[PDB]
Amino acid sequence: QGVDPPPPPGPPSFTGTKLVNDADHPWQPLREGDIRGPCPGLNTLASHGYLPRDGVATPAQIITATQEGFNFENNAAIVATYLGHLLNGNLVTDLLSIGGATPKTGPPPPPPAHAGGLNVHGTFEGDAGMTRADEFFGDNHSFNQTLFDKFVDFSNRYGGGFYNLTVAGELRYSRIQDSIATNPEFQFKNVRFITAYGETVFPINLFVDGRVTTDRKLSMEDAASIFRDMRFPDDFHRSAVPASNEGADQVLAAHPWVPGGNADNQVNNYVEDPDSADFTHLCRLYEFVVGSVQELYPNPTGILRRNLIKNLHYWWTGVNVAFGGCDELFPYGQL
Ligand SMILES: *[C@@H]1O[C@H](CO)[C@@H](O[C@@H]2O[C@H](CO)[C@@H](O[C@@H]3O[C@H](CO[C@H]4O[C@H](CO[C@H]5O[C@H](CO)[C@@H](O)[C@H](O)[C@@H]5O)[C@@H](O)[C@H](O[C@H]5O[C@H](CO)[C@@H](O)[C@H](O)[C@@H]5O)[C@@H]4O)[C@@H](O)[C@H](O[C@H]4O[C@H](CO)[C@@H](O)[C@H](O)[C@@H]4O)[C@@H]3O)[C@H](O)[C@H]2NC(C)=O)[C@H](O)[C@H]1NC(C)=O
Ligand SMILES: *[C@@H]1O[C@H](CO)[C@@H](O[C@@H]2O[C@H](CO)[C@@H](O[C@@H]3O[C@H](CO[C@H]4O[C@H](CO)[C@@H](O)[C@H](O)[C@@H]4O)[C@@H](O)[C@H](O[C@H]4O[C@H](CO)[C@@H](O)[C@H](O)[C@@H]4O)[C@@H]3O)[C@H](O)[C@H]2NC(C)=O)[C@H](O)[C@H]1NC(C)=O
Ligand code: HEM
Ligand SMILES: CCCCCCCCCCCC
Ligand SMILES: [Mg+2]
Repeated sequence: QGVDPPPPPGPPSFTGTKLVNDADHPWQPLREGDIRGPCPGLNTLASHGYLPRDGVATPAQIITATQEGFNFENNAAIVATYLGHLLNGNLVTDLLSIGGATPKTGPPPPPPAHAGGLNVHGTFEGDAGMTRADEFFGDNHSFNQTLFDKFVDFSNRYGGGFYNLTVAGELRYSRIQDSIATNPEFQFKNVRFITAYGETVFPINLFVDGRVTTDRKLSMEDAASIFRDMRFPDDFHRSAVPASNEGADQVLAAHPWVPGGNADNQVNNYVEDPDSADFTHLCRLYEFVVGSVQELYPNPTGILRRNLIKNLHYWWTGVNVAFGGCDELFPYGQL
């Protein structure tokens, strides 16, 4: 009949490095029904049992897992998790798929809401990923070896055979160029414009072993292990400090870029969007997403309305800190 959703966990008591690839969290292969998706972080956490191994979890479980497994910073975890949950999760059962649709999220919500998981393209997941192809080409969730080959190439060319901040700057730009030239539906605005810069530094800040204090750089063996196999490196120790998107500013600065997309269903036709969120206009992302939620839930009434109000508030608590102050919106009023 429904669940009453708890407020998000706070930061972990212990915030130092530790062994995360340990006896209680062994890698195991997929069973029938297990779900995986476009996030190598959540994928690895599920395949090591930090999340439920079936790849369906509550917001709270996702937050505690990203913190325990990788030392993802609390506010960043809140901002990402409730974004994903509002758009792609089931607010009544409080379950989110980290991939595509599954009966495991429970009785479906009223359309146009879907609870179709992080695979759903267009508002959250989008284009110019590092190891995933654009949705226009048919698969936005599976690892793509050709794209990983380019990851390797750019690491060879700019990072001495390792992935570092310099490589991220170059790879991010080049992937944008690839999508401009080949994808007539290419979008790079709003949520995607913000997430696309952070995602390129997560491998440096979170996938590099926490015992490495200087000259942080990711080997291709470790990259492959996480991005392709959903497996922590042997003896992997998480970041020694809570972390997220440190260095994303520098990635943008290496090749300044403006939100927009290919217009009129044609390649090599990128038009700027001046209304999109960007890095000096972050609250636009908040307002946009709240708009998107209204489109999904145009007139909720019961347990659903209640859980929407709570999840929206939860998200705001993170957004407010992360974005440096945003006026909370109340599209369904108060409880
Ligand atoms: C991601 O990973 C990559 C890959 O590892 C990593 O890249 C390193 O980046 C750092 C800097 O960002 C590099 O180190 C710097 O290299 C600068 C460029 O060096 C060239 O030019 C030097 C300057 O030459 C002067 O004199 C000659 C006359 O001899 C003249 O022609 C020139 O015009 C100029 O006036 C030159 O010395 C250097 O050649 C030396 O070194 C090579 C070895 O690379 C050797 O083979 C040569 O024989 C020679 O000894 C080269 O051609 C350099 O200018 C810069 O120096 C500054 O800093 C040092 C100390 O930090 C000071 O001593 C000095 O005052 C300078 O101000 C510095 O050394 C490094 O080489 C990169 N490594 C690689 C492999 O590319 C990224 O940093 C990583 N990213 C992140 C974010 O971590
Ligand atoms: C793994 O991921 C890769 C990368 O995303 C996928 O490969 C891409 O597949 C698409 C679809 O076939 C390719 O798109 C086509 O590209 C043509 C241009 O490509 C050349 O130029 C680029 C560099 O600019 C080179 O990298 C590339 O090797 C080529 O030499 C376009 O001309 C095509 O356009 C036509 O169709 C569109 C859509 O209908 C129209 O809008 C156009 O007007 C035109 O008629 C087209 O966009 C793309 O090039 C591929 N990239 C690479 C590097 O391979 C894999 O399919 C994916 N596969 C899996 C599952 O592993
Ligand atoms: C906390 C909740 C999280 C959510 C909801 C989430 C969601 C997502 C989604 C939807 C994508 C795909 C983006 C796209 O294609 O546009 C993605 C990509 C990514 N995520 Fe996560 N993520 C989370 C946490 C993490 C953590 C903790 C890490 C690292 C440890 C991480 C690393 C990545 C990376 C590297 C990518 C890019 C993959 C690629 O482009 O090849 N994420 N995430
Ligand atoms: C892969 C997870 C994406 C991170 C969360 C989306 C919003 C970005 C917040 C950081 C602002 C600089
Ligand atoms: Mg993508």
